[PDB]
Amino acid sequence: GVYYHKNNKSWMESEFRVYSSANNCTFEYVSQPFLMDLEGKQGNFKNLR
Amino acid sequence: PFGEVFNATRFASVYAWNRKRISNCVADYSVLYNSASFSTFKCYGVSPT
Amino acid sequence: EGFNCYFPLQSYGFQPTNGVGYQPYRVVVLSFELLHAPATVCGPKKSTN
Ligand SMILES: *[C@@H]1O[C@H](CO)[C@@H](O[C@@H]2O[C@H](CO)[C@@H](O)[C@H](O)[C@H]2NC(C)=O)[C@H](O)[C@H]1NC(C)=O
Repeated sequence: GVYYHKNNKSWMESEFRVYSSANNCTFEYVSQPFLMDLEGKQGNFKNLR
Repeated sequence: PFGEVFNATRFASVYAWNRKRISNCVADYSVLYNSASFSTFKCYGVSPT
Repeated sequence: EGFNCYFPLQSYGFQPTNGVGYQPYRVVVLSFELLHAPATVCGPKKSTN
Protein backbone atom coordinates (compact mmCIF):
# COMPACT_ATOMS: atom_id res chain seq x y z
CA GLY A 1 0.00 0.00 0.00
CA VAL A 2 1.18 3.50 -0.98
CA TYR A 3 -0.60 6.85 -0.48
CA TYR A 4 -0.24 10.34 -2.01
CA HIS A 5 -0.31 12.66 1.05
CA LYS A 6 -0.99 16.34 0.29
CA ASN A 7 1.19 17.62 3.16
CA ASN A 8 4.27 15.66 1.96
CA LYS A 9 4.59 14.45 -1.67
CA SER A 10 5.91 10.92 -0.97
CA TRP A 11 4.63 7.30 -0.97
CA MET A 12 4.62 5.55 2.45
CA GLU A 13 3.37 2.11 3.43
CA SER A 14 -0.24 2.16 4.69
CA GLU A 15 -0.95 -1.46 5.71
CA PHE A 16 1.89 -3.99 5.70
CA ARG A 17 -0.35 -6.83 6.97
CA VAL A 18 0.86 -9.36 4.39
CA TYR A 19 1.27 -11.99 7.12
CA SER A 20 0.25 -12.75 10.69
CA SER A 21 3.58 -13.87 12.25
CA ALA A 22 6.38 -16.47 11.87
CA ASN A 23 6.42 -19.66 13.96
CA ASN A 24 9.98 -20.40 12.92
CA CYS A 25 12.36 -19.38 10.17
CA THR A 26 14.48 -21.94 8.39
CA PHE A 27 16.36 -19.13 6.62
CA GLU A 28 16.48 -15.30 6.42
CA TYR A 29 18.37 -13.05 3.97
CA VAL A 30 18.86 -9.55 2.59
CA SER A 31 19.83 -9.15 -1.08
CA GLN A 32 22.55 -6.80 -2.32
CA PRO A 33 21.63 -3.11 -2.09
CA PHE A 34 20.08 -1.27 -5.06
CA LEU A 35 17.62 1.64 -5.58
CA MET A 36 14.07 2.29 -6.83
CA ASP A 37 12.37 5.21 -8.62
CA LEU A 38 9.17 5.29 -6.46
CA GLU A 39 7.16 7.39 -8.96
CA GLY A 40 3.39 7.17 -9.46
CA LYS A 41 3.26 9.15 -12.72
CA GLN A 42 1.25 7.58 -15.56
CA GLY A 43 2.88 6.20 -18.72
CA ASN A 44 4.13 3.38 -20.90
CA PHE A 45 6.42 0.83 -19.28
CA LYS A 46 9.85 2.41 -19.66
CA ASN A 47 11.64 -0.78 -18.53
CA LEU A 48 11.30 -4.57 -18.77
CA ARG A 49 12.37 -6.93 -15.99
CA PRO B 1 27.46 -16.36 16.86
CA PHE B 2 28.57 -18.98 19.40
CA GLY B 3 30.25 -16.41 21.66
CA GLU B 4 27.00 -14.66 22.52
CA VAL B 5 25.39 -18.03 23.41
CA PHE B 6 28.56 -19.17 25.23
CA ASN B 7 29.17 -15.89 27.11
CA ALA B 8 25.74 -15.01 28.54
CA THR B 9 24.55 -13.38 31.77
CA ARG B 10 21.86 -15.91 32.65
CA PHE B 11 20.83 -19.34 31.34
CA ALA B 12 17.49 -21.12 31.58
CA SER B 13 16.61 -23.88 34.05
CA VAL B 14 16.94 -27.59 33.24
CA TYR B 15 13.14 -28.08 33.18
CA ALA B 16 12.67 -25.02 30.94
CA TRP B 17 15.84 -25.07 28.82
CA ASN B 18 16.38 -22.63 25.95
CA ARG B 19 16.11 -24.04 22.44
CA LYS B 20 17.84 -21.95 19.76
CA ARG B 21 18.63 -22.20 16.05
CA ILE B 22 21.98 -22.14 14.26
CA SER B 23 21.37 -21.87 10.51
CA ASN B 24 23.39 -20.80 7.48
CA CYS B 25 26.63 -19.77 9.13
CA VAL B 26 29.94 -21.35 10.05
CA ALA B 27 31.06 -22.84 13.36
CA ASP B 28 34.50 -23.82 14.69
CA TYR B 29 36.20 -26.00 17.32
CA SER B 30 39.52 -24.16 17.89
CA VAL B 31 37.60 -21.34 19.62
CA LEU B 32 36.30 -23.71 22.31
CA TYR B 33 39.34 -24.74 24.42
CA ASN B 34 41.85 -21.87 24.16
CA SER B 35 41.64 -20.85 27.87
CA ALA B 36 37.98 -21.99 28.07
CA SER B 37 39.00 -24.90 30.35
CA PHE B 38 35.45 -26.09 30.67
CA SER B 39 34.35 -29.00 32.89
CA THR B 40 33.76 -31.67 30.23
CA PHE B 41 34.06 -31.51 26.43
CA LYS B 42 33.17 -34.65 24.47
CA CYS B 43 31.25 -35.84 21.41
CA TYR B 44 29.45 -39.03 20.41
CA GLY B 45 29.85 -40.87 17.10
CA VAL B 46 32.67 -38.57 15.94
CA SER B 47 35.88 -37.15 17.42
CA PRO B 48 35.41 -33.54 18.72
CA THR B 49 38.84 -32.71 17.22
CA GLU C 1 45.61 -35.93 32.34
CA GLY C 2 44.27 -32.37 32.81
CA PHE C 3 42.45 -30.19 30.30
CA ASN C 4 43.44 -31.23 26.72
CA CYS C 5 45.06 -34.36 28.17
CA TYR C 6 43.23 -37.66 27.63
CA PHE C 7 44.12 -41.23 28.58
CA PRO C 8 45.01 -43.69 25.74
CA LEU C 9 44.35 -46.84 27.80
CA GLN C 10 40.75 -48.03 28.40
CA SER C 11 39.16 -50.52 30.80
CA TYR C 12 36.17 -52.86 30.22
CA GLY C 13 33.29 -53.52 32.60
CA PHE C 14 32.88 -57.22 31.84
CA GLN C 15 30.48 -59.04 34.21
CA PRO C 16 27.75 -61.69 33.63
CA THR C 17 24.89 -59.15 33.99
CA ASN C 18 25.67 -56.70 31.12
CA GLY C 19 23.59 -56.75 27.90
CA VAL C 20 24.09 -59.46 25.28
CA GLY C 21 25.88 -57.04 22.92
CA TYR C 22 28.03 -55.75 25.79
CA GLN C 23 29.29 -59.27 26.61
CA PRO C 24 32.95 -59.96 25.78
CA TYR C 25 33.74 -62.15 22.78
CA ARG C 26 37.07 -63.84 22.10
CA VAL C 27 38.22 -63.63 18.49
CA VAL C 28 40.89 -65.72 16.83
CA VAL C 29 41.98 -64.47 13.40
CA LEU C 30 43.74 -66.85 10.98
CA SER C 31 45.95 -65.42 8.24
CA PHE C 32 48.27 -66.97 5.66
CA GLU C 33 50.26 -65.96 2.56
CA LEU C 34 48.90 -67.30 -0.76
CA LEU C 35 51.39 -70.15 -1.49
CA HIS C 36 54.29 -67.97 -2.72
CA ALA C 37 56.94 -70.51 -1.68
CA PRO C 38 56.88 -74.36 -1.45
CA ALA C 39 55.86 -74.38 2.24
CA THR C 40 54.78 -77.32 4.41
CA VAL C 41 51.49 -76.53 6.17
CA CYS C 42 48.39 -78.32 4.80
CA GLY C 43 45.83 -80.97 5.66
CA PRO C 44 45.38 -84.74 5.45
CA LYS C 45 45.92 -86.57 2.16
CA LYS C 46 47.45 -89.70 0.59
CA SER C 47 50.71 -90.02 -1.44
CA THR C 48 49.71 -91.39 -4.83
CA ASN C 49 52.27 -93.47 -6.67
C1 LIG D 1 33.84 -14.82 25.35
O1 LIG D 1 34.77 -15.67 26.01
C2 LIG D 1 36.01 -15.98 25.36
C3 LIG D 1 36.78 -16.86 26.35
O2 LIG D 1 36.06 -18.05 26.63
C4 LIG D 1 36.73 -14.69 24.95
O3 LIG D 1 37.76 -14.99 23.99
C5 LIG D 1 39.09 -14.57 24.37
O4 LIG D 1 39.70 -13.82 23.32
C6 LIG D 1 41.04 -13.36 23.54
C7 LIG D 1 41.65 -13.05 22.18
O5 LIG D 1 43.06 -12.84 22.28
C8 LIG D 1 41.89 -14.36 24.34
O6 LIG D 1 41.92 -13.95 25.71
C9 LIG D 1 41.34 -15.77 24.24
O7 LIG D 1 41.33 -16.24 22.90
C10 LIG D 1 39.92 -15.79 24.80
N1 LIG D 1 39.87 -15.84 26.24
C11 LIG D 1 40.79 -16.16 27.13
C12 LIG D 1 40.23 -16.07 28.51
O8 LIG D 1 41.94 -16.48 26.89
C13 LIG D 1 35.75 -13.68 24.33
O9 LIG D 1 36.41 -12.45 24.01
C14 LIG D 1 34.56 -13.48 25.26
N2 LIG D 1 33.65 -12.43 24.83
C15 LIG D 1 33.36 -11.31 25.51
C16 LIG D 1 34.05 -11.09 26.82
O10 LIG D 1 32.59 -10.51 25.05
